[PDB]
Amino acid sequence: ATLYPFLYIETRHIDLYDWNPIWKLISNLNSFNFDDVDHDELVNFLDEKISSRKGDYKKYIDRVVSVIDTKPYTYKEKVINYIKVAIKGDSNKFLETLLHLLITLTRTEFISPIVYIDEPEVGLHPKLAESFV
Amino acid sequence: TIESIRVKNLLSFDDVILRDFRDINCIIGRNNVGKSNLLKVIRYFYAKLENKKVIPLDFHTNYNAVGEITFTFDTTRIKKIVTSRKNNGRFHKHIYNTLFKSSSVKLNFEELIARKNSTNKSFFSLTLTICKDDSVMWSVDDPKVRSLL
Amino acid sequence: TIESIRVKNLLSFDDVILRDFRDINCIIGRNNVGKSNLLKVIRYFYAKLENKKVIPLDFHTNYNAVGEITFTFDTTRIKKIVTSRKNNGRFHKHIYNTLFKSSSVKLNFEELIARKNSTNKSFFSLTLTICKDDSVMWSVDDPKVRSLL
Amino acid sequence: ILVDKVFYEKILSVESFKENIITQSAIPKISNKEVRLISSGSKIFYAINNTSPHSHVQLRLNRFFLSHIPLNSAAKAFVRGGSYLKYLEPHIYGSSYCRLDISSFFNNISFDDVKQSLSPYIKDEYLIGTEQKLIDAILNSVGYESPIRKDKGMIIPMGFRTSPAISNIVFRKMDLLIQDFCAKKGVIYSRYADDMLFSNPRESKLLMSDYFIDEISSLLSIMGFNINQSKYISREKEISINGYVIENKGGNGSIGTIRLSKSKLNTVLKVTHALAQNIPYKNICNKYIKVRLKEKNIKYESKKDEFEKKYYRDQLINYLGGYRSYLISLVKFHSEYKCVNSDFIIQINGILNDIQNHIQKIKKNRRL
DNA sequence: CAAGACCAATCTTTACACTCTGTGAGTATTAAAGTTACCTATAGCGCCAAGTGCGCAAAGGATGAGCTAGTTTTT
Repeated sequence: ATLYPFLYIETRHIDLYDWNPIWKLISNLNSFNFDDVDHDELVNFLDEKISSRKGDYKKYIDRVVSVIDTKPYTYKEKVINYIKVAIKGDSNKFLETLLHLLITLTRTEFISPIVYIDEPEVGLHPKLAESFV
Repeated sequence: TIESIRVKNLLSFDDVILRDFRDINCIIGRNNVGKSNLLKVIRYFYAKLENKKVIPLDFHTNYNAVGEITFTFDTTRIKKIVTSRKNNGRFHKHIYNTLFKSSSVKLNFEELIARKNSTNKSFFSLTLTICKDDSVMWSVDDPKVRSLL
Repeated sequence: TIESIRVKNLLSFDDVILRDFRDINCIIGRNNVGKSNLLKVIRYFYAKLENKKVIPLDFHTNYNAVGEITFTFDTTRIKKIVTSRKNNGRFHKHIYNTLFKSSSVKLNFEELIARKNSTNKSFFSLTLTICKDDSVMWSVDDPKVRSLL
Repeated sequence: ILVDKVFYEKILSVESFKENIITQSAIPKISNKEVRLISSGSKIFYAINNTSPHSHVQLRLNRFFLSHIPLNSAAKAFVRGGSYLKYLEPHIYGSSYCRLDISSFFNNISFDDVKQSLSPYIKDEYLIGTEQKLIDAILNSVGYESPIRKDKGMIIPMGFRTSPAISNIVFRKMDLLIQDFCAKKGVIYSRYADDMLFSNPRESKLLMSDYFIDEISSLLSIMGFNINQSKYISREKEISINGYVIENKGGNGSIGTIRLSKSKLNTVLKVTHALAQNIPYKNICNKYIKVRLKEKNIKYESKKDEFEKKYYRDQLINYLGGYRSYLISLVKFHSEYKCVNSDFIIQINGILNDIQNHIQKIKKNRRL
């Protein structure tokens, strides 16, 4: 299952405000170990970057955590947060981005997914479908 | 049976007029936003006809102060039905009093006969105006006419 | 920092005034429609403060022509913060331009010295008026003041 | 659009004032030795020389600068796509008609109003050193110090190329105010140059009351404009404006009609009758039309009795073609909007056929 | 004769300062990053140098040719 993932995309009833398939595809197709990043070191770096007094962002984060106490982040959530903080921004366009990202990322890895797309031409001009292909 | 639809300074319209409608009118194009805007304009007009509280549409430019929607109805068959001497009913007389009463009492005895009873087509025009302060005005100040239409 | 809320001729209100708010306020009663109407009034006022297109509220009776929503904010702490010879910032000097001033420039040198007492409270009032034609009027014609509030 | 120093350096002033920029010299104003003083009745027209640095700058400003500033849709004069027919069209739905005029429209335009209107579209910077600004340099090419009107200072004169666009830009604010006022009353308003037309579709006497005139005067007093009390017309169910007749018998959901009076077409009918009665072309072109070939305009004698005849033939055929173009413009307007009487359509179709036949006969006679 | 009613956009947001890290009573008090950021374009005709011009409007041969110009509105 982890070597040959299966991805299903529905084009008619698609939620453009959800990017979960993109995040899953990015997380699965990575060649980095995100566990080597020290949380304390990154927090210290951010605190030194934004401070009118040494040790102010750390206090704010600690006060927030003391009342937002919930389950710890999983590995996938951590890598998603790192990707989001690294990138600069968050029907046909969504599918094109999915296909292009799948082709680009699956070039230096031995994971070969399988993708099923249902009715890619829903609500599209014929020239738009030709341009997509 | 609408004949003319005119939109001025609303959404993505500056001055757009649609006429010469047929039975199987078909709409194609690349700009889907225009089709959506036309549908929204029609739905807004028909919601304001039935006295429903809806959000007024936006303006194409802010250097004007009005937005007008004009509808023309071909009231020819109904006039022939009502004005006939054979039909004596409550609904026919009410329709005559609502639609064809005001426009017919201002004519002499020459234009009514042999000038509007042979082949003429009767039209009814209704205009809806949206102001800058989100105010809605009608060209005809009678809810009964709007309800009947 | 908000004291008075007044509603005249809207929904199920003839003339209702709420004041003397505490840290914790509990609302009880069997008339849930009144609570829902109060929530709707507050949400409508705060949506109009942020320049959002929303449906105007209905009138309690049609023998009037206006519907008023009045809000009063306590600005003592902000006045003390801004008008001190200690804070020289872009945001400090903008609140005095928008929220304050135009009320101290009209005062002489004897009212200002008497308005600096430690037992003085400063109030700001906003009024929203709804007309019969679904028009919206404000007592203060300045979007910057509304955005800051 | 935002004009900066480079835009005036390259686009607005490419070669006319390039000498005065490198030398660090102020841009001169238009002197009294470069403008004519044409007179027509009680009207004075200022004509600039066709070979002058300011004329090219004015043309470039008209084409590249004074063509992108937004206007108001109530203004249908001196704008692409506007016409007198579009100025009369919206009022077919009304039952009461009112007409107003502005006295001395171009002479009462304040120069500071023009400067304030054009300021947001021009960058605030010094074009030449620290003596002249870009806005002042641009504005010195549109004004003129009238010797006969020294009391009023310097104004934008009629007859220049950039005057209509400036007038529309200045009067956009007043058009917005008047349109906002008329919207609440349910009155359709249109403006052509300095003429205002108001139409009421409901059955009321608002347009015949002094309250409307007082309100319009109060609105126009902000910018210093006045109405002309000798050209005030207010009628019901029928109005005539320079031969254009707009009629609407009244009633809910009633659509009016637009036609032309018989006096409007009198000259062309007379010309057609004279041509059908075999009247000499000299008399036709001198009496009915106001075209005359003066002997001073003749340059070289060469041959005598061959250029006058062809000149008169060309003038007659040009007049007929222009009037045919006007009539078919009316026909196209009808096809677009369908607000023209059917009998008038039949009459103009017959007139067009007669005019075309006369043109063909003239061409055949000239060929023979 | 005077008169309330004096446009939209001008790029967009967002936000405490200090020594004290929690609190502030000016006679008249925004501003600096970020992200963009817009397009204007040509007239008689032909020729040779090919657009930055020159010549000519008799051909043609470098200054006799010859030489018109629509309607309506504002005004």
